[PDB]
Amino acid sequence: IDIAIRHVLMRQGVLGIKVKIMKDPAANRFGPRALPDAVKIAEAKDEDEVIPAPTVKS
Amino acid sequence: RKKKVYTTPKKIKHKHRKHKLAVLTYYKVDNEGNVERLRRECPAPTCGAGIFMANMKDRQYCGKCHLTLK
RNA sequence: CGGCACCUUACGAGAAAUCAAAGUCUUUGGGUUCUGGGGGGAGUAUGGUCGCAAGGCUGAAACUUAAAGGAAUUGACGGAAGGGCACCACCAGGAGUGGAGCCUGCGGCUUAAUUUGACUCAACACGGGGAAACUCACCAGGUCCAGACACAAUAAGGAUUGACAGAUUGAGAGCUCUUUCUUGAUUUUGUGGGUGGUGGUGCAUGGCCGUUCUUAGUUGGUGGAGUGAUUUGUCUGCUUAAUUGCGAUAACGAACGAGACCUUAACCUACUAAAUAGUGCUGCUAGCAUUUGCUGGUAUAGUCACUUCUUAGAGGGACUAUCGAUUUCAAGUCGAUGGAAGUUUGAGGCAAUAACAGGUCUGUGAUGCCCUUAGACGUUCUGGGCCGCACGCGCGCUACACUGACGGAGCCAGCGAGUAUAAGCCUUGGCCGAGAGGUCUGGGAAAUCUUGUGAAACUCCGUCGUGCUGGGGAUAGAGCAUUGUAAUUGUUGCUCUUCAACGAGGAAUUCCUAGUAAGCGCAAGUCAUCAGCUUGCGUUGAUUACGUCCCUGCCCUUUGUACACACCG
Ligand SMILES: [Zn+2]
Repeated sequence: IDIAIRHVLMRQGVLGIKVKIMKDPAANRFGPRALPDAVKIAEAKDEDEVIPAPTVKS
Repeated sequence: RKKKVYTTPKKIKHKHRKHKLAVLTYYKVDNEGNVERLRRECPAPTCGAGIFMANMKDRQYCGKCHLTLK
């Protein structure tokens, strides 16, 4: 989060503004690249076929 | 929060006293002659010739460098 | 068969609540009687009629008004119910405060001003607000323009500024008055235009902070309900610090907040190194017994080794782990074992949706409007004030004695701060002074030196012996120093003296569950001087719960509403 507060001069008084903008965590290159609770699960490598008992000699 | 009320009368600033051709008084011109320099211009090393003392009572002063004689 | 009704559903109706009739009504017609045409005025006036009367029945208009009203929804509120959580609630306790003096603040009073903001929690050692000068906004005095810029006025035959002697003034302010000197187009007058204000307006505002509330709450996507605003999700029950999970389920899966996350504390003989840290060896040396032992100093060349302890960087380590129970066997909880740690591992930082007439224009060259703006409410400088005292209240410190006072002896922490041509920092070590303080050197711009900050409680040894005692240090005098231009209304300390109440605190009420409460000291801050105050740190170190909704507060649900500017209605 980066913020910038400015008071734009009006003839009637003070108008204060706040702008709060977030770079995407995936777009970060310096600090963390995600949220602390962001848990990313890898996919299963299973569902292969195993044959009883051969021997492979290269 | 209080209306400032005065007692002492209004004081007025000094106005520089004006004269007509004060330059004339410092010199006397003599026919077929030269300058008089009657006001005893300051001989101090600071200010040279041409600008004079002030023939006050019992003193002679020039404003540019502060000193009085006799 | 007749009845009084009841329950479910809504084919159907209805604005909906709801309705087996309020259905068979724009697909408008079974028969018939009565009544209404926005709210008032008004069921009033008048007439008639009945009545003993009270009154009944029939029954207007003038004028007035843009609404009144029905049903339901969300919120708000309730001197309504039901639950839940909480040492800013209680249980059981501990420590208190409230009783005396004193520092400080508030109001009050006085005042020349005793500036002022704030008044339940969320005002009152709060504005870091511990005010000699300055701060200061106040009071009695005096200067400066530091009024830019475009004009009109004046001006070289000088627009005007600085000023020696005296007078005056607090002033050695040429501020001014007599004094006539002095520079010269910068500049003197009026206007426009401004400029500046601790001036008013925080009920015109921003920003920040506090409160709701650090409670746990908030919202949308698709689906269901409803004509709709909306509702469900977002809930009977258990559990958790917790809308956090289990569980139940017209909802399913998500997002914010919580939790996660970050900083700090505890572990590391396992790595990475450390002469600004230490140790052990080795030299060189000193003491005592002479056993070859025990204790110091020294070695920025002993040109030694190491990181256990000291420091920090890379990591690992805890995830309620294993086991008994209890429970829906689920979320969890309780007892043990191991472990450095089994209370969210400890403490904090951050911290949702909208908001409050909560507080501040007395922090800003942050501002809108009103006032002033040259005899300035700007500024500066002088002297005074915030301290002023018949009074009520609050945060606290000394204490009320013996677990104690002193007087000796023991002698152990941790967080931190620091300068050069300044305008003076920390200041050692030595030398004087009873002390406070004074003098001469050095080191440190910094794990080096100040500083091991050798702190106090505490430990031991004696004096005192329940006495307002030697427990306590108020009131008051004298002298000695430091700070600062300036200490008088005593800055502050020291020496002597003065020896006050206070002999445990009514009604009330505050904080708190483990290195915690309570004692005990030290540092940083505001600071030229001043800390009974905060912010931190460390020493010693407990009693009792580990439960509940009895008080209080808040949250949630149900409920009621004629409120929505929302009961201060
Ligand atoms: Zn001269």
